[PDB]
Amino acid sequence: YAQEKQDFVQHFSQIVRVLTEDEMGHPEIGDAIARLKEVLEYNAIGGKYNRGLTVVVAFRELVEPRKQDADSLQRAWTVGWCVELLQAFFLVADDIMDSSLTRRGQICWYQKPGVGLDAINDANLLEACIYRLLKLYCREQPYYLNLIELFLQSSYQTEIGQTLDLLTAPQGNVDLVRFTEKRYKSIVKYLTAFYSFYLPIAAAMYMAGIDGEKEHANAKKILLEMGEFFQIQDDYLDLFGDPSVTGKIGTDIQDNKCSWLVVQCLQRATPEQYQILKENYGQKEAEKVARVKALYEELDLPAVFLQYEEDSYSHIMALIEQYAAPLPPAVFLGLARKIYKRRK
Amino acid sequence: YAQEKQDFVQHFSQIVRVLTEDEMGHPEIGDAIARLKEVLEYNAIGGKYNRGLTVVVAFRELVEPRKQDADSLQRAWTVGWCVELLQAFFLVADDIMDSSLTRRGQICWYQKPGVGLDAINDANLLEACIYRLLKLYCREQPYYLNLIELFLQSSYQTEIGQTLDLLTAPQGNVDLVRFTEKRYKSIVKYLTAFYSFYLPIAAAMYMAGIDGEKEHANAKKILLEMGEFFQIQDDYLDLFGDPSVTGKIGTDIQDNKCSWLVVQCLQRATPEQYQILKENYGQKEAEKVARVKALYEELDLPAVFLQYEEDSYSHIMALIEQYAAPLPPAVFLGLARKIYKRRK
Ligand SMILES: O=P(O)(O)C(O)(Cc1cccnc1)P(=O)(O)O
Ligand SMILES: O=P(O)(O)C(O)(Cc1cccnc1)P(=O)(O)O
Ligand SMILES: C=C(C)CCOP(=O)(O)OP(=O)(O)O
Ligand SMILES: C=C(C)CCOP(=O)(O)OP(=O)(O)O
Ligand SMILES: [Mg+2]
Ligand SMILES: [Mg+2]
Ligand SMILES: [Mg+2]
Ligand SMILES: [Mg+2]
Ligand SMILES: [Mg+2]
Ligand SMILES: [Mg+2]
Repeated sequence: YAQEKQDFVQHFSQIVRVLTEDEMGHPEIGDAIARLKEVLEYNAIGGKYNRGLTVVVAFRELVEPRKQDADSLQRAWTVGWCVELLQAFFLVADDIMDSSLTRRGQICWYQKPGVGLDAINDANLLEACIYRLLKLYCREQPYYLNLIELFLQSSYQTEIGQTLDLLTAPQGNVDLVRFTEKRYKSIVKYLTAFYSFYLPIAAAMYMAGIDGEKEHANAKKILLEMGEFFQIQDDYLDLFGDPSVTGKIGTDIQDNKCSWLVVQCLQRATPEQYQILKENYGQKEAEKVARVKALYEELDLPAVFLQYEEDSYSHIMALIEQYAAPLPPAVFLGLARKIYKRRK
Repeated sequence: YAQEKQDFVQHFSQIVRVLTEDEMGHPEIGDAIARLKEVLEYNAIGGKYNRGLTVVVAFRELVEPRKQDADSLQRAWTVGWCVELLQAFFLVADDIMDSSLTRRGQICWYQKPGVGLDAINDANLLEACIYRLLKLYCREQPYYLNLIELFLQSSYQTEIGQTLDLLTAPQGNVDLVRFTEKRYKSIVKYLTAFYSFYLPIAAAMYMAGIDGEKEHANAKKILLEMGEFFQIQDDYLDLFGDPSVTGKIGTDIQDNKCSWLVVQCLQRATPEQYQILKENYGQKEAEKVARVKALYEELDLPAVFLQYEEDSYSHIMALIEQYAAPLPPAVFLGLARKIYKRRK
C-alpha cells in the first residue's frame, strides 16, 4: 500500500509544474502564480490521499491492462489529484468556518501569519485548478463532460451538507433538540459520503466507460453507506483521537456540532445528564468541554463506537455482496480495508 | 432601459422556485434549501443587473427574431441570472476579505448577526447554483460545454485577479513601490474586465452560435478595455462617491489597495507628499484616511479622473469602430452608455 502512495505523491511535482506554467506566457501574474504554488504545496500535501489513490486503484481494476497506456494512466492520476484538490478546497474553507487550529500536523492555512481571510480566495483557486487539469488532460475524452458534472455536483452536495452542519451548530444557541439520528444521517450524506466515497469510484467508472445509471446507482448504495461510517469515525476521533496521529485538534464540542457522539449521548442520557450536556455543550470554556468528555466516558460512548464500527463493517460487507456486481468486489473492498479500524 | 430591467427582475422568483424545488423530493435538506433561498434573496438582488441585462439585450441583438422562441428566450435570461449569481458569489467573498461594511444599500451578508464566516459556504452555494441552472435549462444545447467552460474560466480569471489584488494590498505592510500603472492594469484585467464585460457578451455569442476564435478575440479587445475603465471608475467612487447612491462604504485607503487613485497620486507626488502618503496609507485611523483624501484633492485627482474618463470613452469608441464587425455596434454601444458617467 505504501508503494501505491509513493508513486501518486511523485506525480504532484508535475501537477504543480503544469498549473504554474502560466508565468511564461503571462509574466504579469507571476506573483499570483507563485502564491498558487504556495497554496498547492501547503494545502494539497500531508493527508492520507485515500480519494486520489482510490481513483488510481479503481481505474487499474476496471480498465483492461492492454488499454492502460502511458497517457491513459496519466489521466487517471491527474483526476486522482483533482479529487485531492477538491479535498484541499473543502478543508481550507471548513477550517476557517470551524475555527480550527491545526490540519495535517501543521497550523491551518488561514491561521498562518500573513494569510488570514485571504485563505477564502486561496480555497477557491484550489477548486479552480480541478477544471484547469480536467481541460488540459481530459478535454478530447468521451467522459470529459461526465467528469466536469460529477465534480460540480460533488461541490453542491458537500456545500448543502455544510449548510446543514452549520445551521444545526449555531454559535451561542443550544440546539440539543435537533441533534437526532435522522438529522445526523442527512448532514453527513451530503457533507462527506458523496465526495469522499462516491466521487472517486464514479470518476474511475466514467474513465473506464461505465456510465450506466443502474451501475452508478448500485455503487452509490455501498459508497454512501461507507461515507456515513467514515464521518462517524471522524466525529469519534475529534474527541478520543491522538492529535499527533490525526494531525488536527478537535472543536466539535466548542462548536455545538451535531456530532455522532452527542446524538448517542442524548439517546442514553438521564434527565440529570441531559442538563449537564445542555449547560456545558457548545462553549469555548475548557472546563465545560472537559465536563462533556467526562459524560461521554461515563455513558461508555468509546465502547458504543467500537460496537457500531463492527456492525457497520458487516453491513457495508453485506452491501458489497448485494450491489458490487458486475464490478470487481476488490474495488469496494480495498477502500473498506483502508478506513476500517482507522486512527488517522 | 427601466422596462428592460423590470422584466429581468420579474424572472428572479422562478429562478428561486426552480433552485429551491429540491425540498419536495428531499425534505431532509429542507432547512438547507430554506437557507439557500435566504442567501439568493439577500445577495443576488439590489444591484444594477448590468451583466444579466447585457446577456439578455446582446442575445436579442445577435439572434434572428424568428428563432427567438419562448424556451430560447427563457434560456437567455437564465444565463443572465447565472452571471448575476457569479457576481453574488464574488461580492459575498470579497466583502469578507475587504472587511467591508455595506453592500447594495444594506449591511454585508457576513456582517449580519447569525451569519459571520458561514457566509463563505453561502458564497460557494451561489456559485453552485450557476451550474445547476446551466444543467436544468441548457444541457441539450450545442453551446452547453462552451458556457460551462466560459463560467469556469471567468471564476479562475477573477480569483487570480483577487490573488494579485490581495498580494499588492497586505495588511500592516507599506507597498507604495508596487503601486504602478503596469501592476494596476494586470490586477483589474483578471479581477474585473473578464467576468464583468467579456463573460456576458461571450455567453450571448455562444448562445447565438458565434463560437469563432477570431470573433471572440475581437470582442475581448473592446470588452477587456471597457472593464479596465469600469474598475478605475469603482476605485474613484470608493473615495469620491455617495454611499446613498453607491450602496457601499469605501475601504481602499484603510485596506492598502492598489487603487487607481494611489497610482495617480504617486505619479504626481513631491518628495514631501510621498512621505504623507507613506505615513497615512493602509491604516484604520480615520484621521490618517482623511489625510490621504486631502492629498488626492490637493493633487486635483477628481479632475484627473474626469479627463481619464473622457479619453477612455473615446478609446473604447475607437475600439468599437475597429473590432465590432461583424457584430452590431449596438451590442458594445449599449453597455458603454450604461457605464459612462456612472455614479452608482
Ligand atoms: O477534518 P474535519 O474538520 O474534522 C471535517 O471532517 C471536515 C469536512 C469538510 C468538508 C466536508 N466534510 C468534512 P468536519 O466536518 O468539520 O468534522
Ligand atoms: O464592490 P467593490 O468592493 O468596490 C470591488 O469592486 C469588488 C470586486 C469583487 C470581485 C471582482 N472585482 C471587484 P473591489 O475590487 O473590492 O474594489
Ligand atoms: C471527510 C472528512 C472526514 C474530512 C477529512 O478527511 P481525511 O481524513 O481523508 O483527511 P485527509 O486524509 O485528506 O488529510
Ligand atoms: C466589478 C466591480 C466594480 C464590482 C461591483 O460591480 P457593480 O457596480 O456592477 O455592482 P452591482 O451592480 O452588481 O451591485
Ligand atoms: Mg472542520
Ligand atoms: Mg466542519
Ligand atoms: Mg471532524
Ligand atoms: Mg471589495
Ligand atoms: Mg476587493
Ligand atoms: Mg472598489
